[PDB]
Amino acid sequence: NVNDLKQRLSQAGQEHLLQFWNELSEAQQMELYMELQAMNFEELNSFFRKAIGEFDRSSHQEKVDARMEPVPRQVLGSATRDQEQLQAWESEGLSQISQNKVAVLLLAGGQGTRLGVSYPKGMYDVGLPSHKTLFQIQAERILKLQQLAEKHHGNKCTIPWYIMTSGRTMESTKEFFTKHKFFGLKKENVVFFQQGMLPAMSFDGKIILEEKNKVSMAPDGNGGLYRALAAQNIVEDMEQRGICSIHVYCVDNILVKVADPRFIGFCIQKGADCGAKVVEKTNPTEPVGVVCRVDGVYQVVEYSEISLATAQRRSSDGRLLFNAGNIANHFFTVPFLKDVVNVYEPQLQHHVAQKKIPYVDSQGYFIKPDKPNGIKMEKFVFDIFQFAKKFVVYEVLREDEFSPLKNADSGKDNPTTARHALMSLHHCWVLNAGGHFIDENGSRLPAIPRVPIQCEISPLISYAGEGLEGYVADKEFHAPLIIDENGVHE
Amino acid sequence: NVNDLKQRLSQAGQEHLLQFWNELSEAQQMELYMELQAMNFEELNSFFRKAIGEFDRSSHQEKVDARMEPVPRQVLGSATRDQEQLQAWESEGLSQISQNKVAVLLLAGGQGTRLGVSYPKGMYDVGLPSHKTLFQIQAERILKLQQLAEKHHGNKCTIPWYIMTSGRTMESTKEFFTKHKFFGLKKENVVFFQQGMLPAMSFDGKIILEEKNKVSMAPDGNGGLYRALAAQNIVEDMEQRGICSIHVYCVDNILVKVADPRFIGFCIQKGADCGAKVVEKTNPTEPVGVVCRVDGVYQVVEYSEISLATAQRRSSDGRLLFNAGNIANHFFTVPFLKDVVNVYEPQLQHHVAQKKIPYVDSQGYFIKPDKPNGIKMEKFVFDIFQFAKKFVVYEVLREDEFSPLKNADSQGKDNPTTARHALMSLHHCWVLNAGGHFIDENGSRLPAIPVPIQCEISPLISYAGEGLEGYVADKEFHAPLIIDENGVHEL
Ligand SMILES: [Cl-]
Ligand SMILES: [Cl-]
Ligand SMILES: [Cl-]
Ligand SMILES: [Cl-]
Ligand SMILES: [Cl-]
Repeated sequence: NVNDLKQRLSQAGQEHLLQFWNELSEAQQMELYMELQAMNFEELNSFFRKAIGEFDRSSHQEKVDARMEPVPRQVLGSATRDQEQLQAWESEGLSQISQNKVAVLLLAGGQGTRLGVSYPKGMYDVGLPSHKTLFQIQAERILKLQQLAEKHHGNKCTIPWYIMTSGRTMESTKEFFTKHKFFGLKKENVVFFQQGMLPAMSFDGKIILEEKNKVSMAPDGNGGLYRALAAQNIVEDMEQRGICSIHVYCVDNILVKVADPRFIGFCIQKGADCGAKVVEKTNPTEPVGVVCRVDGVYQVVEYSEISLATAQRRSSDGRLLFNAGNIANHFFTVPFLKDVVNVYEPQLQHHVAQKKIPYVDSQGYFIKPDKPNGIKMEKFVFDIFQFAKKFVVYEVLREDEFSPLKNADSGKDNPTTARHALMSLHHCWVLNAGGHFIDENGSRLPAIPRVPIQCEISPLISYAGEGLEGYVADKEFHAPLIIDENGVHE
Repeated sequence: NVNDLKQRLSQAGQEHLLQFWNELSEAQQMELYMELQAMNFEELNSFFRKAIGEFDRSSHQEKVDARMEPVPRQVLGSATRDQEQLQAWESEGLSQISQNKVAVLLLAGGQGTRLGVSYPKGMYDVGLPSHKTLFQIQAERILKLQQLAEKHHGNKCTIPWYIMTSGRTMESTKEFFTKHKFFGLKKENVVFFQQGMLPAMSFDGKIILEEKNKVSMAPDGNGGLYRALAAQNIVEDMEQRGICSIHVYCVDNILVKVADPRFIGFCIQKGADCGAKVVEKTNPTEPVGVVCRVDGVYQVVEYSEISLATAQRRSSDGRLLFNAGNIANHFFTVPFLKDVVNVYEPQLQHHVAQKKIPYVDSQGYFIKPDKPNGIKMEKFVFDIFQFAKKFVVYEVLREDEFSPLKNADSQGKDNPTTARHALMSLHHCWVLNAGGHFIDENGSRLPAIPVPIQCEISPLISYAGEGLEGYVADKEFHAPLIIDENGVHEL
């Protein structure tokens, strides 16, 4: 077993991964053996070879800035500037769901490390009055739409829920889901699968040991999505369920319209093989990727790749030229997703960033470098746009659809902001449905008072502000106001 | 003299302000008598009459949402959508400055109560590397323009600084300015004056006693600006200084472009007598009043007065219909302002608002009520757009021009970290746009968009991002980074 690993490491020029073999406890060494026997060394060498020949190849080419073109008018639909077309699209979305032809695919992360937390993000509770986690909010949205679809089409239906997770976080996410009785969905319609990993490598392409017996690993990027789908036969599953369309999104957006039937409807009606939802970027320095065309191909340019000039460029109308802010919310046809998984994905190389990788040295001290000593390779989910034959963009309102949980409260994209955004939305819903909020003396608060008016509507009651006139129309409320399966509460 | 008041308060139905007289230390009597003798009763009832013949009157009228139309495109200028125009407006601005035809008019408030401090906002150190106060940052923008305007027209020139402040904060602000030798400016060119004040009223227009010997007093709002100018002849002082244009602005915005020549230039070119700078409101629930017309009359509708429906209305272009977010930044002709002060402001009545006024009960006790018991009367700066013969509106970018200091440093917007970041980010950009570059510990350059990259440039060096090429073009820096009268420094 070990002289077959040896042979393979040698073939790959990675002999040094057993540097410390003769210093390990039998248990430590058949813990490291496991890790290595899993990896494919021939392939990783290829990945590295091809990826370096770009981080030093297109590195003698034009800065992306000059190759960049804005989204064409002809391609984008707008939640705002396309009125009561929304209706037609909503209906098309619910018809699709109704016929069991839609599924959601969730990029759950791994651990809430940036968050300061050991549990995966989305078991995070941002301190909503209901204190539901992101998982639960999202489950309830799936479930709400299976109710609203049955209401408008009379047929009982399901959105199967594919959830991708890091290998650390699987059994826990499963246990969390099992403990909560899948929040009312059926175990059968929740499918957990695991992201792959890539090792950190030296500039010279030597795989790096984090410890005498751990190789320095990290996820392969959001774009590891596709390789993971193949590995776990996720597509065969979707086909045998008879699924046509996948909504793809990330766990961290608390406002996320899971399986948004407007988006799905849009994309279905326009026969798109691929759509990306976006919010309008209005501040040049906003840390957000822009959807755009590079050398004529659709993709996202990350926010840390653009010149301040590019960012500050303004179209005729006063807006930013590159204003299609990417929120990691996508539509895929199954057929197009299947060709990306079985054909177009391998047809890619990895993105390469220089990283300061901590490693164990010859003498066994854990060093922490102060210049970068190696690279991480990542694939991005939005890299496949280039293969869409008919790609669309759908512009939504930030405050209705996007407020991500990225940081701890130590200034933006944190629990306070996420929470404030969901409560402001739901506040507005009540006003939009005829409701009013009222202070202790019972005189009514203005719609824009100024702490923040606390409001929370279970998704089971309203997916996106519908279904509330019965609860709130011409009634006044003292916040905190909650609306759930047992009605309103003050 | 003490008997006059009895009759004076009798002849206004305010006799109850001596309610506790017989109980007071006669030191407490001097105190109250002093407070009371200097007031114009009759005027205060008259205000309360004319201000209540309207908080009742509009009562039985259409809501403000049905009488609101946007600013017409013909009136609106824009830093984004209008280009070589900007260099043109700029140089007109400078020339006006350079012929000494320009003053500024600062609304400092009173104490930074909302901010959790006993001093006015002008003195707030948002915690920049230079630890400069707002007052300083502003003063030094007045100096820089003087220098810039002179390099561009020959003549040396001044931009007088009329500072309005609360009666409390006056002598603290003079002490502060003196402590700092007027930040570089001459003391002859800083002219301070005091905001007046109004007492709280019961719903019956009876003046309210906060304690046995204290009338419950408040500021008369920004709009007292006008009355405040008349009292201390501030108009004549400008007329005889030979000033034509006034840039009027409030103190709490760290990015404010004091006497901005672009905005002045626009207003002069368009021949406006009145101008409001504004920034694009894009989020319906942003608490920022909007400039617009109500019954075809120009004014500001405050964010607290509109329905959500109005806030969420949208023009064909996908933008908010009412997107002219008002940043308390205006341009006045003196003639106009002269007329506003002497003639038009007295024509107005006061805005009325129920409040919970701490008052003293006849059973001695000092009560802070839970229900609102009386009213504040106020006036606003923007109440007088309607009298302008030519109103104009100038849109600018938020990130360059507007970041206000409103709340104490929570984990919350519009506060010290916010303000601090906005100025840093702005200057960080100023550097990149002048060919500068930024560098980690190891020396590889870091992206235009990455704590935040700390960068502070003295108004002395650069007002709005000009003159940096001298210091930063094709050059690579390591932050924190200060550029300063005495060179660049990597701190
Ligand atoms: Cl192998
Ligand atoms: Cl839990
Ligand atoms: Cl809160
Ligand atoms: Cl009610
Ligand atoms: Cl009198």
